[PDB]
Amino acid sequence: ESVKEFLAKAKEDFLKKWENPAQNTAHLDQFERIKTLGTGSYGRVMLVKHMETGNHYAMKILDKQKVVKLKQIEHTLNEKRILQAVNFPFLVKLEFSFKDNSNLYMVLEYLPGGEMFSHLRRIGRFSEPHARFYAAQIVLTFEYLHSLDLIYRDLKPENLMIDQQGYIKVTDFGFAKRVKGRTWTLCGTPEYLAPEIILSKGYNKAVDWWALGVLIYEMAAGYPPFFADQPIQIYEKIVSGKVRFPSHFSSDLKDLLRNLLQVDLTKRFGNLKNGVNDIKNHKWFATTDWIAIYQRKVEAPFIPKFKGPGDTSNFDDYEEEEIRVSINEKCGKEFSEF
Amino acid sequence: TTYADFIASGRTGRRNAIH
Ligand SMILES: Nc1nonc1-c1nc2ccccc2n1CC1CC1
Repeated sequence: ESVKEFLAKAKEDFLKKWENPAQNTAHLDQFERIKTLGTGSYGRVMLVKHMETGNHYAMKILDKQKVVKLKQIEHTLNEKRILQAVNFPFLVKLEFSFKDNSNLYMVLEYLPGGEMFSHLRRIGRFSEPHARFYAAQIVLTFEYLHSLDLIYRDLKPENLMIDQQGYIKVTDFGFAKRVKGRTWTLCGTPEYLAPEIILSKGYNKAVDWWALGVLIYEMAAGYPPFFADQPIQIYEKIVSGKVRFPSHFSSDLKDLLRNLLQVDLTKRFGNLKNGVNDIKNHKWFATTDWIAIYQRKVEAPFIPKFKGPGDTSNFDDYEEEEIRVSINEKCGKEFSEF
Repeated sequence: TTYADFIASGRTGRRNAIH
C-alpha cells in the first residue's frame, strides 16, 4: 500500500518532466576533458571536470551523423527524454545535456568505483548474499521503471556502476522506451535477450524480468546461462528451453531462476497477476529487507577503494580521439527536441 | 568445466549491444 502511494507521487514527478523536458543546460566549453572511460556502440564516455564547480562527471558523446547512419535517432531521443525525467536511488543521474553542430552530449554523475562487470570478471563470481544484494536493487529499479510504463531493455553487468557506498547505479538508457502496449524492436545484448525478442514477437516489460534471471545467474555462477563464441549459437541456446545450473547454486536460487528464465510468458515471474510480488516474496529473498535496501541502510558486501573523485584506476585505457565540432550544423531537424 | 569453457570463449570481454 505504501509502495502504491510512493509510486503514484513518483509518476506525478516523472510526467511533469516527461511532458516538458530540460534542454541545453550546459556547453562543451564549461568542461575540461580528462580521459576516455569507454567506447562502444553507445559512442564514447569521457571523464570531464566541470570548471565552475570542480565536480567530475562522465560525459557520453554521440556523433549525430553516426546516430543517423545507425538508425538510432528515436532511441537517442528516448534515452535523453527518459533520463532527464527519472529520479530513483539506483539510477545514474543526468546532470546536464546539450548539443553542438556535430555531437550530442549527456553529462552524468561519475562513479569512480567502475562497472560491476570489471569486478565480477576479476573476482570470478559473487556469493549468493552478495549477488542477492545487487539483485534486490535491480528488482526495486524495475518496479519503479515499469510503473512509469518504461522498459529498460539493456540489463547487463557492463551497465551497472558501483557507487562509493557499494550500491549500484543503472546507466545506459540507450534502448529505454516508454510504451503502454507491446513493442517489436530487436535490441539488447545477445546473452540477455528473452526468447520472444529473438523470435521477432511483440514483447513487453517481461523481457526485463528474463534479463534479471540472466544477471542473477551470471553474478552467482561467474558466467552467463547461455554463452558461445557467436550470437547465433547463443540464440539457439536461449530458445531451446534448457538451462544448466552449477552444483553450488542453492535450491531457492535454482527455483527463482527457473521462474525468471521461463520461456512461457503466462508462467514467467514478474509477468503474473501478482506482478513484482512473486519475485519479492520468493524464498531466495526471505532475508531481504526491501525498505532497508531502498533507504541504503544495508551494509554493502563490497566497497571500491576510494582513490579520489577523478581517479580512473577502475577503468581500462582507450585511444584518445579528438572531439571534433564542425563549422556547419549537422542533422538539425532530426535532433531538434534534444 | 563450464568456467574453463567460458574463459576460453571469445565473449569474456565487454559485450556490445545489438540492434
Ligand atoms: N556514469 C558513469 N560514471 O563512470 N562511467 C559511467 C558510465 N556512464 C555510461 C553511460 C552509458 C554507457 C556507459 C557508461 N558508463 C561506463 C563507462 C565505461 C564507459
